[PDB]
Amino acid sequence: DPAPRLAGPPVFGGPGNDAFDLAPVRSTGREMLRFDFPGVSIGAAHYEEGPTGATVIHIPAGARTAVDARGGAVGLSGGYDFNHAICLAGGAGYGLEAGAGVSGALLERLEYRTGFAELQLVSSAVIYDFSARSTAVYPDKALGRAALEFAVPGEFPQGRAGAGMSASAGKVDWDRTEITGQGAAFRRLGDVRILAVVVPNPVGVIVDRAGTVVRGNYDAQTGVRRHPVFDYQEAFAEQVPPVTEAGNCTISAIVTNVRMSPVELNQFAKQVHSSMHRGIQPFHTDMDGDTLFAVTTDEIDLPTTRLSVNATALGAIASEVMWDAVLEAGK
Amino acid sequence: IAVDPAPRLAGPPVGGPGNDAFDLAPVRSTGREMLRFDFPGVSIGAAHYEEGPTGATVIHIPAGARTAVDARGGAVGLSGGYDFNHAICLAGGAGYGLEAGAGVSGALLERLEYRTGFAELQLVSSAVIYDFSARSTAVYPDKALGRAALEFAVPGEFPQGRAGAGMSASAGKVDWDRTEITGQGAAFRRLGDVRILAVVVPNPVGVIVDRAGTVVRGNYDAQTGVRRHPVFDYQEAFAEQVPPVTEAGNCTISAIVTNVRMSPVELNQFAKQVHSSMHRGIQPFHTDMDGDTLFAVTTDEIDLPTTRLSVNATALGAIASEVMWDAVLEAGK
Ligand code: NA
Ligand code: NA
Ligand code: NA
Repeated sequence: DPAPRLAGPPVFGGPGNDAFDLAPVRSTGREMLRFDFPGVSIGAAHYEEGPTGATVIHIPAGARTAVDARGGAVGLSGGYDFNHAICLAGGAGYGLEAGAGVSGALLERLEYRTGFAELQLVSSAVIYDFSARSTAVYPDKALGRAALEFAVPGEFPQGRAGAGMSASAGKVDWDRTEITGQGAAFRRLGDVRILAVVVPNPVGVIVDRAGTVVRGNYDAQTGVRRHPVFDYQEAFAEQVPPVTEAGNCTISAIVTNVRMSPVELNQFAKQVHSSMHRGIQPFHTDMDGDTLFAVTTDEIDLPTTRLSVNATALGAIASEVMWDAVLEAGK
Repeated sequence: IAVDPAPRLAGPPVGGPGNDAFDLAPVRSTGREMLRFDFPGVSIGAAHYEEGPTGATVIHIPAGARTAVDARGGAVGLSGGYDFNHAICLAGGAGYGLEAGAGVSGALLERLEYRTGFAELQLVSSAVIYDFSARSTAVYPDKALGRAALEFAVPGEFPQGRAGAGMSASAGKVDWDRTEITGQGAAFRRLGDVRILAVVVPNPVGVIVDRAGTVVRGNYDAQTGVRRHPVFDYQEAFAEQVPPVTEAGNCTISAIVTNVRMSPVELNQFAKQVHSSMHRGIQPFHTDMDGDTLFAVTTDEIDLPTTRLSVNATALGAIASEVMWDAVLEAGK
């Protein structure tokens, strides 16, 4: 209601990358979102051997980017203010290797030109998905390259796909952790386009607009999911240590076509990222490594007439698109 | 430090091949000279590809060590940037060279028998220099080169000069005709039980300056036989009402490692102080044309005696600032 997807407790000491001839698989997930956003392509690939994967947002023209990183365990490479691709992956910090696969592939496509203005810029972020499985396989260069090679315009594989293969929510106790997925949502308003992509691996739980906990912290003894604050407040009431496992974060992107200055884009990124504490609770905690990329293709000038009404209004809309994406990941 | 007055002009950059065009064998970098130091628990390895030429330098601290990162300028190239690290990987190849850190990470995971508990994660922070203007290939530090640098790590040794990440580092990017090859550099001091190690790979837009204020590496004008401070070029452009010129692809990546226990707040303040101090030896510094990144690392081994603001961090910062200037001068020598 929704049915549980308990991850079960991890088994450590399983086989790693060296044990397999790892075969990239194109991730299709549970269903395909289709959208109209020329110049923005998405690819997703996984290793069944994990299972673990990578999701690549490819913007071949390059696009201005703001990064908003929060919590105590961020796993980020590049974090550039201009990107040709964003690579999201499992495997904790080891999975940043997938982004090197994307960077090297883009250098090849550029016929190995290395002038400073031709540098192919990939920002990468990762989730700790080793809790959700019993292997040590992680996204490697080959998997990042595969995700890029599978990238097509206007498609996103919802659910257990790419970086979302082994994403999970609700880390108060691993016995109550549930598999999430990745999610995406898209809106067009006049000529304005907003795409949200998210891979929620939070310490917290996914919450819908009614306040219902819909994924994470499921107790098989009760058949019910609980907001973590109730666990935490009873630990403090009982004067016992609260418990929670490390290895959490949400990694996300907003892509829009609206021209924004560097200041507007950074403020927009912060607003949208804070808004995600509506659908993920708690969020931005010391136990999380939350990283949001806000990307603009700089195509549309909004009509007007030092503080940006347009960034605030766009931020409010983009916040709703992102909440929709979080709910798709949890579905 | 007897800096060689002779010029080492890089020359103008050149359609060259990339990594898989070559059968790349890592070479253990020995540089011009070995620094020997006494700091158990800290090892340095340096590897290069002749075909670049380009390389990587890895500082390996297997215990793990608390770290503060201080990043400045408009072109920083960083991976991880963790507050706790088992290794720091410094490399050429611009952002492509961040791959070398993935090689270090994967090797450390193999050494840990593929254990993946959160507390057992092997944490590598990586930073890069743009060294493509100093050569004629697209070769960059890859996983194999990072792994090789880690495998070459020797306790208590550092190869000075054109070695590891320093192989194609360069200074003075007002005009590529006046750019000179630098190198990497290290210096070490022991004071009572305090140990301070500085490592630097200067690829600055600016020039290396000695304690007398002499420009000793970068911005060498072969028409005059002397190096001058970039400010002279910039002020002449503005006085002439013509655009100043300067090439992109600059930064200095560095580490300061000490055994003195510091809180996260002290360590971050220490990092900022030491990094700012490097504007003495590198000028200009922390510019929008640079991607300057300093890692300040404590191995948390000794408590300094005491008598909300840290005198110990300030005093240690002053001494570490001198060790780092010495390291910059060894890179430029
Ligand atoms: Na797509
Ligand atoms: Na050493
Ligand atoms: Na220690």
